[PDB]
Amino acid sequence: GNIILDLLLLLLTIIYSYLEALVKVFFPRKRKSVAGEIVLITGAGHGIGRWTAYEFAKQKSRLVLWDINKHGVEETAAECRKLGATVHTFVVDCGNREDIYNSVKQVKKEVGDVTILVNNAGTVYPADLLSTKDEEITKTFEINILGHFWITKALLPSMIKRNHGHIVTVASVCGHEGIPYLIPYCSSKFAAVGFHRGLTSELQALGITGIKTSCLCPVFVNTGFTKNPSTRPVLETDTVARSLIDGILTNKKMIFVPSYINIFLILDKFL
Amino acid sequence: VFFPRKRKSVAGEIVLITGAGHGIGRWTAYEFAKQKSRLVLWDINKHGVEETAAECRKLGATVHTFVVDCGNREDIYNSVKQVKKEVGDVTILVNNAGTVYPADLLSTKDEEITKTFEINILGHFWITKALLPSMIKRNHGHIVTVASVCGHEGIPYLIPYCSSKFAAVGFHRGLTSELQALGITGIKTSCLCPVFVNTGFTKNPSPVLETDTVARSLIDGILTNKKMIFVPSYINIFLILDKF
Ligand SMILES: NC(=O)c1ccc[n+]([C@@H]2O[C@H](COP(=O)([O-])OP(=O)(O)OC[C@H]3O[C@@H](n4cnc5c(N)ncnc54)[C@H](O)[C@@H]3O)[C@@H](O)[C@H]2O)c1
Ligand SMILES: NC(=O)c1ccc[n+]([C@@H]2O[C@H](COP(=O)([O-])OP(=O)(O)OC[C@H]3O[C@@H](n4cnc5c(N)ncnc54)[C@H](O)[C@@H]3O)[C@@H](O)[C@H]2O)c1
Ligand SMILES: Cn1cc2c(C(=O)O)ccc(NS(=O)(=O)c3ccc(OCC4CCC4)c(Cl)c3)c2n1
Repeated sequence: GNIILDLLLLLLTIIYSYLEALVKVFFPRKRKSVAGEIVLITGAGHGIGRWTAYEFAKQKSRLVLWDINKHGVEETAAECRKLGATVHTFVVDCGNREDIYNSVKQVKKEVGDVTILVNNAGTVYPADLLSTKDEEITKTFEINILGHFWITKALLPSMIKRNHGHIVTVASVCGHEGIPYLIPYCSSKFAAVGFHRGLTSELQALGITGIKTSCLCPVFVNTGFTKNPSTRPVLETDTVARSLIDGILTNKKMIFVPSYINIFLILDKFL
Repeated sequence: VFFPRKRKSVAGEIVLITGAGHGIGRWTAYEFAKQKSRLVLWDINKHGVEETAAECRKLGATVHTFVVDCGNREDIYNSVKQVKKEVGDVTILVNNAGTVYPADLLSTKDEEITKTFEINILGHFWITKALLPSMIKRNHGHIVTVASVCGHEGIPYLIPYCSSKFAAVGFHRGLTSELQALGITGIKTSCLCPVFVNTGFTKNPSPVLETDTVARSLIDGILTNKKMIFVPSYINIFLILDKF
């Protein structure tokens, strides 16, 4: 019975589909080049991080990959090398502040000064507020938003000198609206969306032009991060990476995946 | 305006208010004392929270104070057991407490960022997590998350603060959706989102509201069970225009 009312939403998503693809062709945004840039990607051992390193390797960039999974990040670097990119990896606990700072100095003593940051890394512990463990909540924030500050903080001094960079904050639709069982996770993803919103307002207020900001906000991505989605599309690992590579190149502030989820958030502010 | 929202009574309820030694917290305890509530105040400032309780007592309310570091998890849990061994089971929570360290991302201290999150959102999980089971049992409560317009859109110099306030607005939104998904009706949620309030929290504004005006907006939003208490109410249409 509920499927009858659901066709109104289905018609508006196909309405946005032709409308968005018409703007991407009729009056399209200026695509830039990321060739020879120092692109650091945290959580690049699998999924959205792994396929972002594949997309940057296609653009002829200088990759630096960070992860806790030594094997996973090494295998991503292996397939990024098989594309022609210069790739150098480091096993970094992207939630630990003293490890991040320790590895930033090794990045400058080996690769140089990072010019593009991809704060992809994340952790999820799906449970109701009363069954979630305190350690899980702490680890959620430590990786999803606290860690974003230390990476951003250690690379921004150099991007400020050169007035050239790009801070990519990878968050989810759980940064625009909360879902059940993921309250600690949604709270951290909302914080990530606000950190990019404040970074964008403060970069602008300080006269900084050269440093752009992009925020990836997709729905369920088939990566194994969780088991099944929360509500009745499941984006693929590679489809999301193509959306992120295309959003960084046009310098878009909010990369919604799939884009129509912007009109759904508009309708939320009408009760 | 024509047929406006149903105002409820909060008389005889157990209202816990964190960060109630001054400003938005102090004037919320004054407004609840007017509503004839049983009050419980938490703060790090022993003198400030005792003086709020003193003026709340001079109104007729029964106020009990506890000096609690509302950012420390083991202190919060330790004091929740003292709240149940003295007052009883809390029925209304006011997550007011907050800390701000106004600076650019490169001049902010790491300790400041840590303390920002520890008070503004990490602390909001432990107090709610410990007061929620009895509320769940009784199917009656109200979780008030005090956030700022820095939870809907980021401002310069307050990036660590805006990041935590956004998290508070999302915790409220996630809690709301999960409360609904689990069949719980009796537990309502309100989120206070005002602009610059003259309290001395921050030196200069980012209209500028007064200490007491914001407290009246919060007391009126809890009584009508409104999910988003924007102060002032029109700042909702300004956020709509931002997505254009
Ligand atoms: N997959 C989804 O359903 C989905 C949807 C929207 C947004 N996202 C966001 O994308 C990110 C990851 O998604 P995914 O599907 O690529 O996940 P994934 O589980 O496939 O891979 C994430 C990677 O992060 C790494 N990582 C985790 N904790 C780390 C830490 N402390 N230090 C360093 N590396 C660490 C893991 O080793 C892993 O390789 C998260 O920030 C998440 O919020 C995911
Ligand atoms: N005042 C504003 O400009 C403004 C605007 C919007 C939202 N807010 C929100 O209101 C809250 C406080 O605003 P205010 O004007 O009432 O502030 P205030 O500085 O006047 O008082 C805040 C109170 O919180 C207490 N507190 C701080 N850290 C604490 C801790 N670790 N444990 C226990 N108590 C602690 C302080 O002792 C103080 O009495 C914050 O959550 C803030 O984000 C304030
Ligand atoms: C368990 N689990 C983890 C998920 C993650 C993740 O781990 O990041 C992201 C999305 C999920 N669910 S979803 O894809 O079904 C979905 C679709 C649409 C949405 O919102 C649509 C908008 C907001 C109102 C209209 C939203 Cl919030 C969610 C997830 N489910």
